[PDB]
Amino acid sequence: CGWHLRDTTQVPSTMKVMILDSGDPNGPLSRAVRNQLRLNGVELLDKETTRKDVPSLRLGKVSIAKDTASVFRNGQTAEYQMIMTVNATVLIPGRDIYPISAKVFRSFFDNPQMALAKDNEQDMIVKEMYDRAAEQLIRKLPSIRAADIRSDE
Amino acid sequence: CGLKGPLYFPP
Amino acid sequence: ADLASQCMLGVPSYDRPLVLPVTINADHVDIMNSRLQADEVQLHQRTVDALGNVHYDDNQVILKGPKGWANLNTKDTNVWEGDYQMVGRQGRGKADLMKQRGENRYTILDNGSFTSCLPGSDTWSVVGSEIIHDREEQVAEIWNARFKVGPVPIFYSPYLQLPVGDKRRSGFLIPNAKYTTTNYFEFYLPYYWNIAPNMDATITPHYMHRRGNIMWENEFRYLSQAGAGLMELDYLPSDKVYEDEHPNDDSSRRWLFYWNHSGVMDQVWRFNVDYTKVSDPSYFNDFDNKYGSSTDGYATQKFSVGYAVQNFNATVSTKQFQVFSEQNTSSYSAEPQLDVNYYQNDVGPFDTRIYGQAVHFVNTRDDMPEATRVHLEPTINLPLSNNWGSINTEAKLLATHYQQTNLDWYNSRNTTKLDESVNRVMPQFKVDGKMVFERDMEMLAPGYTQTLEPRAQYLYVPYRDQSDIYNYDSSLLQSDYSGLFRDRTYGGLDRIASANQVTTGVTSRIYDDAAVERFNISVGQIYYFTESRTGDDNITWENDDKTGSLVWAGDTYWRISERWGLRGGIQYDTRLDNVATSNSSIEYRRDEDRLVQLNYRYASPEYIQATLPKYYSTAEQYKNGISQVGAVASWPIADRWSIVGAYYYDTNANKQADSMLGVQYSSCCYAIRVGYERKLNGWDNDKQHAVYDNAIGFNIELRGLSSNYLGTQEMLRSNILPYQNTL
Repeated sequence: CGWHLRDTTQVPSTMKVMILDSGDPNGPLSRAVRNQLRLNGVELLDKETTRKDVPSLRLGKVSIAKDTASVFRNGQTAEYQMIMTVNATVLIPGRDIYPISAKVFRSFFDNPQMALAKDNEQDMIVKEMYDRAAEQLIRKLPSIRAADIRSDE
Repeated sequence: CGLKGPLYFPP
Repeated sequence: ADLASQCMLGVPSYDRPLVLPVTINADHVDIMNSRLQADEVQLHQRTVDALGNVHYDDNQVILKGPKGWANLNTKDTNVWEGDYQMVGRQGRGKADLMKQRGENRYTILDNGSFTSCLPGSDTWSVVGSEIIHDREEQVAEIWNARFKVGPVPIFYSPYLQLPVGDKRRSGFLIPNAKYTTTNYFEFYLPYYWNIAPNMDATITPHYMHRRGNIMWENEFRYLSQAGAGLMELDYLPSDKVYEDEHPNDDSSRRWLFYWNHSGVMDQVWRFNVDYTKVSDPSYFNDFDNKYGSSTDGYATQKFSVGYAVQNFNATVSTKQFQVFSEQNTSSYSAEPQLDVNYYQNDVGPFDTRIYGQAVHFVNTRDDMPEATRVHLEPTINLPLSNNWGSINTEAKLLATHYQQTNLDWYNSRNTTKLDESVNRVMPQFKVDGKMVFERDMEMLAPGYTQTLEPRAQYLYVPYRDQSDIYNYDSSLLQSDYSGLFRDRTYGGLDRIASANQVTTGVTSRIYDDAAVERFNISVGQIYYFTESRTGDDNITWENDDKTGSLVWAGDTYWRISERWGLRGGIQYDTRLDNVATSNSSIEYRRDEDRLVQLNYRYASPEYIQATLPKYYSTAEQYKNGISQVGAVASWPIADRWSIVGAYYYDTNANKQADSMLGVQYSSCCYAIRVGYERKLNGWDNDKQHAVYDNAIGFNIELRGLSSNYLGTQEMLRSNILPYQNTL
């Protein structure tokens, strides 16, 4: 085999306590990032805390684009592709900042005679895309602890 | 001739 | 070497420290930021004359010519018969008398001329009886202005302004033109109105030769406490093309209204608008536009207002649609919809959430059902976790009430009949468990690691016959790999399918010695223990299969380097006997300027039959599904040409879907762009084949006057199948 159960946590032990900073703290990306961080056992602190020893995740620009990805033989849309891009950064206190990003792709068929149903399906898809963006940012945290140790060595 | 740009809050 | 560097080689730097003390040097001439040099100077007390090879330089201009004069107290100056060259900025020119006034602010030129072209490279120039460069307003003002390309004047006016910086200014923008099969020759002439720092407008007459009239295009943009937005009102008073195809009608006006807004205010109030409306179904097939497209079967009309805080949100919205096709005139709207969510974590070990909705459904047709629906959804969950795995358990109640109205017409046509009052209550139960195994790679490279991530989920939702509820908002969802783990088969609340199934799936990931994810692959399936039913199960399939492993999906991503990326996914459904849909793409991208992407999209004929309106399986334009190959590229030739292009091809038809080709030549002094597109733009019913529209578009720009500086990324998104970056 060589396979074994994962020995460490998904989040670095130096990031067990951290500050989640956002321009939209009540928004849908912020909620997905709050939810993943708590599910990984992270205890979050408020932005204006006295704890200047703990790292911060600073959420930045979110973009969502919806584009025609396929057409039928009359040139009408067959499929839309939705792309979400999230930019964020991690500050390790008294050390450098590490930029991170997530990118999520989803597609769906259009239907002009179920247009309201398709708009509800688009809201459904966008909610799921924030969970994938939140998972992707948390999977990038071990790389930041590696970049931190490499900047030290 | 004129010239366009990004919007910003006064001042 | 890069174009910004080529242009800077023709632009003076400043050779001295930025800054009073005064120095005079001579045989018995060099004088000192501001410096004067000459063969001869005469000084009086305060003024100087200067003569012979007079040269003056400064923090913003070089001046040269036969004779100089200045007043030393005011720094007022005259240079006759001279030429000038800006410092740290690209402009230069000649004048019969060049004057500095208002303590360096105003530079006046009698019989002047001006260009941003580098020395000897004299492509274009302004000439006037007078020119004034004003450094505080960032403007050149010209009287009896002639605009020359080479030695010949293209244009004249009694007065002109050029903006010569980056500060905004009202007036005409540089025009553009195109030739299209749809309108013949077309011309656009934007006027820009700078209303305030936080809002502006553009008024653009758009001439179309085929129609013999001007469309007026009006854009308004704003920034506010409530958010930022854009409104566009495009209006054509009459249309000689439309008035032949629709000859009996009262008036041939064409119009578009668009409004978009987004904003969050005081961190808690959320505002959104996404509104389009047009005079007729044909609008986006006739008129090329920034917002709609010929690819679109309806215009969307949405408003929402929401209050959101960390543990609660409430949103009121409307959702209306204008549908272009004549094939069905019915369309449902939400008027309004109210959504509410409440959250409470650590309720003992459990986390709690409540979702609530109230919606009123209205139709464009007088004879269609109308309803009010109210929905309430309490959820309780117990998350458990380890280093190496986790398990989540949820329970929900799916309580819904309908009041349905206007049923007499629909109940005359159908044997299954709608009910004026409907309650549906369903318990949902879910269990969702994950593990993570790790392995050291001996084989690929030192320090690499592989992860193996198995998931399994059980879902139970009981059967409720829903055939007495009309379907207002439930579309069948597409089962991608993440979609294997949804609790819903449909997109709304009017169909909830019974569930008795285990989803299983596995992901593997490869991590390098920097702990960056290089690759992943995902595979999974849904195994159904009982048939997933709604009681309105009128969907049509190739097989009578109901239970077992019916749905498969997979997904992969390889980040081959920081320049190369491979993505792809597949959906297979045993009820189609076939691959339902697939897509893949490979991309190389070195820069914004330098990329190539190949992409493929598949959706089977059986998938169209199972999931789209029933006439799509009969209409030759829809019937065959999708099998589309696409190539997109951008590359620079020398440092001055950008070539951009896209080709998209239907592999069943052996016919082109879209083709775009864009060439931009970029000098220091100007740029030119030519863009071609040929697109599918409708169907000919009388001959049973596709219609194509061609467009050739010409854009031209001045350079060196502003920070604006190879056109690649704008061209890549001009076409009906626009570029998305897949690295």
